Amino acid sequence: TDCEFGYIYRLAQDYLQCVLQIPQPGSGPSKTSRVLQNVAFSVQKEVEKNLKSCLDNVNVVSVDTARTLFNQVMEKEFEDGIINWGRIVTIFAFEGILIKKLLRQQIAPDVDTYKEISYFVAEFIMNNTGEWIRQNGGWENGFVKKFEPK
Amino acid sequence: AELEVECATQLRRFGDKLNFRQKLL
Repeated sequence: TDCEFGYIYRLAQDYLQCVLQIPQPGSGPSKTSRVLQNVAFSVQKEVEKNLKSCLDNVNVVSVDTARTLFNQVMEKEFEDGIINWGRIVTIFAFEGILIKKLLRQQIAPDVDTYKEISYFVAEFIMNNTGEWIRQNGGWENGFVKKFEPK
Repeated sequence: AELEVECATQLRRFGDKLNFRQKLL
């Protein structure tokens, strides 16, 4: 009921809906999601401006380019074998950056794309950090405890 | 490429800065 693909997919999907400013009822986002949307967006804003020039030099023209780019970037970022909550937060930030570029550059505009982004984001998080996340208290006893308002 | 490296390296540094920054046990 946490640490599972479904839960992580819902987190990744919530963050994209927030970035894109589309409403998703279902009785509202979890406390975890609310805390994450806040801190991830804070990182996205800073990373966007610092990485501005570099990003102008890539055209995210499709979901496949987004996936490949995401995988290549995430692989280099985590190649040192280190994992922590700060780093996991940046995965969402970069997810947000990607969807924005895709909204502006996607050749065949698809209104479900953010569902497929959320998918491979959760896929990467699952396969590469799932065990670490578990051993560190999961989302509600790890991430939330660390990042919630004091 | 240097763009995926430039991206990954910057995300990593931000990630680590945000991490040690948060709680400070």
